[PDB]
Amino acid sequence: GSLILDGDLLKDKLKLPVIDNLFGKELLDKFQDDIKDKYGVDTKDLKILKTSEDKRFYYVSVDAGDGEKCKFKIRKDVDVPKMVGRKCRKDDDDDDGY
Repeated sequence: GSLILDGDLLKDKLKLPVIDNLFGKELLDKFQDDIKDKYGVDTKDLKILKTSEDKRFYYVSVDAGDGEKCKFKIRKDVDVPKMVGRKCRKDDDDDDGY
């Protein structure tokens, strides 16, 4: 589940640079069940590069250990009660959503 923004009440998101990887580790820790359910991943191994977000989504760039550096796309609870996806694709992406 998400619970990270009940019905999109985003007033205070980020006014800083890259958010602490700890915060992303917390995301991935809480959404671990989703990430593991959907994809089957361990978030404890996930090496966070850049914890951030945009609007109704979180974006946690991590090294998956697989060589891929995916930017976990945690759709906030703005609409869905879970994380929607994960913006992977290191060098050149195309999909806006995921």
